[PDB]
Amino acid sequence: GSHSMRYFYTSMSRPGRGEPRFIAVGYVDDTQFVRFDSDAASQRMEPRAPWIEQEGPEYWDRNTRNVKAQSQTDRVDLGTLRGYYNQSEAGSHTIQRMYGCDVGPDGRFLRGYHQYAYDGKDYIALKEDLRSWTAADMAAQTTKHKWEAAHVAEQWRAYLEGTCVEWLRRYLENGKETLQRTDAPKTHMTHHAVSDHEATLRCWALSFYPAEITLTWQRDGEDQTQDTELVETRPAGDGTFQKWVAVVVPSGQEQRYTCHVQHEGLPKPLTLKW
Amino acid sequence: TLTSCNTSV
Amino acid sequence: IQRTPKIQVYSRHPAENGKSNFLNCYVSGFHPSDIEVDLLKNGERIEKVEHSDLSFSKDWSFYLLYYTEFTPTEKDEYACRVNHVTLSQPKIVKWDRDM
Repeated sequence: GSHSMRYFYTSMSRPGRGEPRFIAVGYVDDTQFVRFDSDAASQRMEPRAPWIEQEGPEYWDRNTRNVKAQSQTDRVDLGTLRGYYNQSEAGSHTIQRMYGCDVGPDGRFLRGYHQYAYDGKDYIALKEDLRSWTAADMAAQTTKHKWEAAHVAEQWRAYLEGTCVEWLRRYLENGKETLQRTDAPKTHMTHHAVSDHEATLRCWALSFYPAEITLTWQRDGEDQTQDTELVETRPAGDGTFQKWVAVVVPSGQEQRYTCHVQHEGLPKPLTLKW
Repeated sequence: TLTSCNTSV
Repeated sequence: IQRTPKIQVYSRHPAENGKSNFLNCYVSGFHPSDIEVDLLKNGERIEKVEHSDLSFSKDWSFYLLYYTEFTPTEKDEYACRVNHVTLSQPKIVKWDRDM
């Protein structure tokens, strides 16, 4: 019922391989709509979903300006943080930056997000209130000082609780016939002998959306994790998602096991048995 | 859209 | 930090021999972002191979989907080869249509 908009930035230094690469993606929920790459030919903020193409060239200008600028400042933060932790000119390092907002079915603002990582670790982040910065390490407090007195958190709260939610609602209302759809998972089972006395019962949930889903095995009515394998949710490459869960069971006892599927696009949770 | 916030660390 | 990629080779739809389909290699949970992903048909690299745009989950680890349109057959063996700094030797995962 709820919805979310999230932007992800990544910048990687490649000393000797060239000048730092910058990649930026924007998702509404589990649906990407925009992308940008520094190694890209067009070097333009491109569309990735049909329902966002309906924006005047000023959109595609403003966003492009912003992403280019952010790429440059990221280029700065690279050498900056390379100075902080005293890192060689040689080493390759990564800056990741995630931010965005959440809304209910009501469209009401629910929560804001801004986190910043260096080399894959939390470097700094913004709390719920969108007022106070939290720094993970020593050198991060320096940055926090630079942003505490620059009223940066104010700019962030002004953007997130305002413009972000606005454009989120707009995107939702626009793409409604794709963004507010709920593809129910087509489910089925497979069954393969493993030993002379055992078999695998694999429970399949395909072609669903959104990715959020729950698959569980039950022995005679009580859950099992013993002898079970659960794979991470994966994209089909069409906008839908796939997932499965398998359990190794004794031969002839497949009737005792029950697979359970839960997903928003389902009125009532399914129960599959072999 | 995106943000205009640009500030070094 | 360095997390190794998790790899999944699968098809967009259950494997029906002689029908148009998509072969997918999904790599995720890795860091850093310098990764190479190739698709092999009976051992040989596949040319026209596209990938999704780079992105990362809440735990900061990256994920990517490399895909190519193909038509499965009885004899044709497909695989995904992953080249990442966490791997001394590039990891080669055969496609298993049952999974």
